[PDB]
Amino acid sequence: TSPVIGTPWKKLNAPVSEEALEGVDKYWRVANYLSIGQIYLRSNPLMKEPFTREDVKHRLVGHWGTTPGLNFLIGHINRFIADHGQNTVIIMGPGHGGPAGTSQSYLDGTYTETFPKITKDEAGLQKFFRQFSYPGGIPSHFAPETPGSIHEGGELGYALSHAYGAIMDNPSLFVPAIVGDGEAETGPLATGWQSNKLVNPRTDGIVLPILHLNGYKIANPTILSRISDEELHEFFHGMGYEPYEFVAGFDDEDHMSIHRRFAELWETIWDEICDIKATAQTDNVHRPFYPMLIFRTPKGWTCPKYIDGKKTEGSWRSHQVPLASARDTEAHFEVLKNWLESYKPEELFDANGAVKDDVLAFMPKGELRIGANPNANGGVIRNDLKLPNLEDYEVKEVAEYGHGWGQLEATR
Amino acid sequence: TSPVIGTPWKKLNAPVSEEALEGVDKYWRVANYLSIGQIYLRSNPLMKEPFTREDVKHRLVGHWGTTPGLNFLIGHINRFIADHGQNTVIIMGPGHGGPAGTSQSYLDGTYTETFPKITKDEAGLQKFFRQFSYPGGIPSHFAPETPGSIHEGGELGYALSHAYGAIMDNPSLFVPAIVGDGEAETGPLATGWQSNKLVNPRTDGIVLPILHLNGYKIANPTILSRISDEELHEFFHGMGYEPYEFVAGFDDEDHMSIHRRFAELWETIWDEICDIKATAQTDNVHRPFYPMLIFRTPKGWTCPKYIDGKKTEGSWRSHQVPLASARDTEAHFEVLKNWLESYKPEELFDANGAVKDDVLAFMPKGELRIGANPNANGGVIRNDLKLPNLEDYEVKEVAEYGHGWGQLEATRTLGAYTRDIIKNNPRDFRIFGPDETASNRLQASYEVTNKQWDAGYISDEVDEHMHVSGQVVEQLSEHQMEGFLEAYLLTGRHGIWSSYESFVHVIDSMLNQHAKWLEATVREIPWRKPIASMNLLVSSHVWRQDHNGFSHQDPGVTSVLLNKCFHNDHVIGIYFATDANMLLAIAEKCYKSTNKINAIIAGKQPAATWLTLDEARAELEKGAAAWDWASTAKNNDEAEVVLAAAGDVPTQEIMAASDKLKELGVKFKVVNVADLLSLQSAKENDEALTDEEFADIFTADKPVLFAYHSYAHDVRGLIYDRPNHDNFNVHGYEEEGSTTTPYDMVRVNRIDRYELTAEALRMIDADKYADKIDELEKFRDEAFQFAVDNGYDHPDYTDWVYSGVN
Ligand SMILES: Cc1ncc(C[n+]2csc(CCOP(=O)(O)OP(=O)(O)O)c2C)c(N)n1
Ligand SMILES: Cc1ncc(C[n+]2csc(CCOP(=O)(O)OP(=O)(O)O)c2C)c(N)n1
Ligand SMILES: [Mg+2]
Ligand SMILES: [Mg+2]
Repeated sequence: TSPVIGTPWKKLNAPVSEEALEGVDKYWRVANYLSIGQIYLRSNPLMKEPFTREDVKHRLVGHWGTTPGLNFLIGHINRFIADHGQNTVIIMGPGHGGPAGTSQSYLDGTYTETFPKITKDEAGLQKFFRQFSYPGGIPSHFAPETPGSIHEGGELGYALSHAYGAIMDNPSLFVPAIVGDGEAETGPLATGWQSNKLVNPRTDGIVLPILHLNGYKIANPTILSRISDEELHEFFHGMGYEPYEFVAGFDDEDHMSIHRRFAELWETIWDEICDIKATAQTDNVHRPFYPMLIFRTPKGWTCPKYIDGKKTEGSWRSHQVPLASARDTEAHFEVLKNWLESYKPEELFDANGAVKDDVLAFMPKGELRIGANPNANGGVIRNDLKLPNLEDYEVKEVAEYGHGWGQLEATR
Repeated sequence: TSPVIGTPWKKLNAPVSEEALEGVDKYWRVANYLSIGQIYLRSNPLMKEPFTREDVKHRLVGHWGTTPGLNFLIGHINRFIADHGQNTVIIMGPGHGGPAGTSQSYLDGTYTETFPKITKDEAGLQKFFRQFSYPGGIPSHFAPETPGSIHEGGELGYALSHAYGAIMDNPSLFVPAIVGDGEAETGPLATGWQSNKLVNPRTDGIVLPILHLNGYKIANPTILSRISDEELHEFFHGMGYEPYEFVAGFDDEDHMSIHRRFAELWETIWDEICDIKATAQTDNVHRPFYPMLIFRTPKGWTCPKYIDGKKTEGSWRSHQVPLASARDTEAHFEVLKNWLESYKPEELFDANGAVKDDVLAFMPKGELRIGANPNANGGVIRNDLKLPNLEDYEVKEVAEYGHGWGQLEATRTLGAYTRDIIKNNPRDFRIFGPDETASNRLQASYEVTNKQWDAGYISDEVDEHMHVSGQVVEQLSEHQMEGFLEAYLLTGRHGIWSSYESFVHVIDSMLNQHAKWLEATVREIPWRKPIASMNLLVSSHVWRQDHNGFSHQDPGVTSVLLNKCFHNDHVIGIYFATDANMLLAIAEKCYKSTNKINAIIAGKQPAATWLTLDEARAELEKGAAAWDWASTAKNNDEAEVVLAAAGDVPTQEIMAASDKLKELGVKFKVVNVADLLSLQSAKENDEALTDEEFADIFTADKPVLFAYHSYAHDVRGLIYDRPNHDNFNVHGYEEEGSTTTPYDMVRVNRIDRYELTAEALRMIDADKYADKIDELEKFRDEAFQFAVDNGYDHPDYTDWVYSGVN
C-alpha cells in the first residue's frame, strides 16, 4: 500500500522566512557550480591555482540549456518540502538536464549513501565531476542510477502521464511535473494535459504541472513561447487548469528579488492546492481547476550572455554546451573561468571542500528527501498480490469431455 | 409589561478582545465535554483512572449531530451578551440538541440555582451526567425543566413563529432563532420565513434567524444544503433578508482562527441590526432587510472522523449517537476515551471538579443570563388584564322581553368586550386570526387598534384599519397565528385568536405540543410561574357553513382536546357558548385563567338569546345546569324525558322540540352543559361534577336525550361510568353535510327539532305516539321538499320563536 509520509496538505500560515531564501539562493549557486563542474571539469574541482586547461575535460558532453532553471525549481521545492513536510516526488520531463538531478542527489546527502566512494570533500567532488558522461561513469540524463528518479526523460512526452500515474490511488503524494516547452509539442504530452479528467482529488494525489517555458528547443523556438500570453492562459484554462505565471531573469532584477517573488507565488499555489484537497474530503463529485505554473525563464540562465558574438544565454545556442572547446583556445578557457567564478564558489565550500553547512540548513531530512522518498524507489513499497486459488477458474469440461471441447472465449 | 433590560441596541465600537475569545474557545471545549458526558457517562465524570467500561451508560440515548454547533453558537452569543448587555432569548429550533441547552444552564450557574442537588463539583457533575435521558432524570430535548427555554423543539417547524411572537410588542428583546436545515424543509417554518412583513422594527424587537445548515437530517441530506450558494442567497433575499454566511470546520483551520472570524462576522451583523434599530426611531414606515446568518458546519463537528470505516463527522451517521455501543466492545471504548480526551478536560476542570474560573470569566451575570432572563420565564413578567365591567356588555333584552328573544350574533358581544380590553390593555393584549377576524365578527376592535401590516401599502380604498403597528395580526396560516400567540403568552402577555372550526385541525400538533408544555409545567416544574391561557375562539362552526360546504365542516377539535385530560392537570377547557351572555361569562373566566388551553365554541350566526348574565355565570360555575323556566316537570320524578344540550344550534333544536313536546303534555326536564369537562368521571376529574350532582341534574331512571355539537363519540367516551349513562342518547355531527339551507344541515344529521321530538316520543312510548311520530317524520320530508322547491327553509322552521318571548 502507498504510505502516508509527513504531514500532507498543510498550509504554511506564515511568511516565508528570509533565512530560508538565503539558503535557497546559496543552494541555487552551488547547484549551478556543480552542474558546470560535471560538464566541464575533470580535475581541480575548487579551482585551486593553478587552474589550467589541464583541468578541463577533453570531450565536453552534456546539456546546460535547462539545468539552471531546473536547479532553481528544485531548490525552491526543497525549501517547500522542508517547510511543509510534504510527500513529494519530482518528475523531470526534460531529462537531459541530468546534472541538475545529480547535483540534487549530491547536495541532499543521498548520493553519498548510495555511492560511498563519492565522498563529500575535495576528492569526492573531483570524482563526482569526472564521472559525468564519462567512460565508466554515470549517464548524461536523469537515470535509474540517479536517486530520486522514476522517469528517465530521454525520450520526450511522458512526464505528465507518469505524474498522473504516480498519484493514482496515492492520496498523500505531491508531484511537481516539470514539462519542457519543446516537449510540450510532442503528441503524447499534448493529450497528457487532459488527464486531470481521470483522477479524483480525494482518492488520488495532486499533480502540479510546471511548464518550463524557456522558449527554445534544440536550434529552434517553441510554439508555446511564441504565441500570445492570452492564448496560453486561455489554452491552459480550457483544459481544466488555473494558469499561474512566473517570469524571471529577463532583466537585471536582483536574485533575492526573484527568490522572494517565487516564494510568494509558490505559497499562493500551495494554498489553492490545499483548498482543493480540503474541499475534496467533503465534495469529490465536481472537478476543480488545478493550478499549473508557467515558468518563463531564459535558456541557460546563468551562463555568459554572449560568446563569439553570438547570443548564448536566452537562446538555443546554450542547449548542449556553450564553450564547445574550452580546451582548445585560451579565450574560451577565460570565458569558462569567469563563468565558474561568477557563482563565488569560494564562499560555498569550506577548506576541505564540503558544501558549507549554512548552504544546506534549509534542506529536508530523512524520508522526506527526493532521493530518499520511497515512492521514487517503488520496489521497497511493493508487496505481493494476494492471489485467488487458480483451480477455482479452471475450465473443467476438458477434464471429462475431452480435449478440444467447447467454443469459449479465452479472455473471459 | 415587557421590561427593558440592560442597554439595548448598543454598538461595541471596539475590536473583540483576545481574552474574550480565549474564554469562548475554552467554553466551547467544556460545553462539548459536558454534552458528551451526559450522553455516554454514568460515573467518573473527570475520567480518574481507572476509567473503564463500568463508567459508561448501558443504554446510550440522545443526539449529537447538532450539539457542538449549538455549543459554538451559544458560547459566542454568551460573549456577545456579556459585551453588549443585550436582552436576549435564544430559541433553539433543533430541540433534540438538548445537551447543549443543559450544558449552558449548568455553565452559567442557573442550573444549580434551580436544582440545588446538582452542585458545581465532582459529585454534582456525576449527577448531571447520569440524569440525562435517564429513569427518574431529565428529558433528552430542550425541555421546560431546562432554564432558559421557551420552546421545546421536539416537533419541528415553529422556531421562527415563536421568535417573531416573542419579539412582538417587545422592543428591547433580541432573539437569535437557530433553525435546523432539515427543519427548514417543514411546511410551518417555510411560511414562518415571511413573518418579517408583520413586525415593526420600532415597536417590536429584532429576530436574527441563524440557519444551522449542517447538511443532514436523520439519514438523509437537506435540500437547502445541496442547492447552489447563489440560489440560497437569492432565496433568502427574496424574503426580505440580507444573508450573511459563515463556513467552518470543513478543513484544518485552527479553532482560534474560527472563533476570531466568527467574532468579526457577528459584530458586522450586530452593527447592521443596530443601524436598523436606530433608523426605526425616525422612520418605521419602510421595511428594512434584516440580516440572517447561514451557519455552514459539519454535523457532529468535534466527533471522530471515521468509526467502523464509515464517515461519521460531517455525515448523518452522527445524528443520534456515534459509538452506539461503547459498552460492548473494547475498540469502541477506546474511540470514546480518545474522543473525551481530545477536549483536554484536564485543564478545564479544577481539582474539586468545578469548571475553572478563567473558563467562565467572559460570561454574563445576573438577569442578562439565558436561564435568568425574565422573558424565558414569562410567568414572572405576567400581570392580570384590567377587565371592563361585564354588565356593560350584557344583552339586557332577555331580562325584560323573555328568554329566546332576538336574532343577535354571539361573537359581536365578544368583539366589543375584547375591544374594551384592548383599550384598557394596549401593548399587552393582541388578537390573531388566519385571515378570519372580520368573518368571526371580531372587528369591533378596529375602533381602538389596527391590523399590523409592514408590507407595501397601495391605496385607501382597500387598506382600511391597516397600520405599521397594531394589536391585530392576521396572516393566512394557522401555524403562524398559533406560534405567534404561544410565544406571546410564554413571554408574559395575553391574547385571543380566532379560527374556523374545521381548520383548527391544522394545529392539532401544535396544541398537543403546548399541552405537553403545560402538562409538564403543572406537574413537576414549580419554579416556572403560570402563563396566560391560550384562548381559541372557534367560530364559523359546522352547522352554518352556507358558502363553503362539506370541505369546511369538521368539528373534530373536541376529540383532540379531550385526549389531554389526565391526572388533574386541568390544562384544557372546552366551552360551548349557547348565546351572547354565556359567551361573556365564559370569556371573562377564560381571560382570568392561567396555564390552560380554552377552546370557546361560539357561533357567528343570528341566534336567539336564552340567559341573563347572572344566570349564565350561575350555569358557568357548575358547567351544567337545569333550565327551570323551560322545564314542565317540577321535580325529577315527573319528567318523562331529560333534554340536554351543548351548543347554540343544539340548544335551539332542544328548545324548539320542547315547544312541540309541551303541546302533547309531555313532562320533561331541560339541561344545558356549558363546559364539556364537567361531564367527566368524578374520581378521574376532581373539578368535574360529583356523582350526586350529576344524578340530580339527570334523573337516574329517566331517559336522557343529548344534542351535541361535535361527534357523539366524544360524549359517549366521557360519561361511561356516570349514573344513568345507559339511557343517554347522544345526537351529534355525523359527517353528513353540503352547501344547503340551515334546516337541511341539521336534518341530514338527525339533530333537527322534528327528529328530536320523535326521538323523545320513542323514548317514552313508541306505540302510543305512533301516529304523531309518523306525522313528524313525513313533515321532515315535506319541509325538505319545501326548501328544494323554494330555495329557503320552511316558515314553520324560519319563523319559529320561543313561546317565552313577551
Ligand atoms: C521524442 C523525442 N524527439 C526528439 C528528442 C531529442 N531531444 C532531446 S532534448 C530535445 C530538446 C528539448 O526540448 P525542451 O523540452 O524545450 O527542452 P529544454 O528547453 O528544457 O532544453 C530534443 C528534441 C527526444 N528526446 N525525444
Ligand atoms: C415534524 C417532525 N417530523 C419529524 C421529526 C423527527 N425528527 C427529530 S430530529 C429530526 C432531524 C433534525 O433535522 P435538522 O433540522 O436538520 O437537524 P440537525 O441537522 O440539527 O440534527 C427529525 C426528522 C420531528 N421532530 N418533527
Ligand atoms: Mg525549452
Ligand atoms: Mg441538519
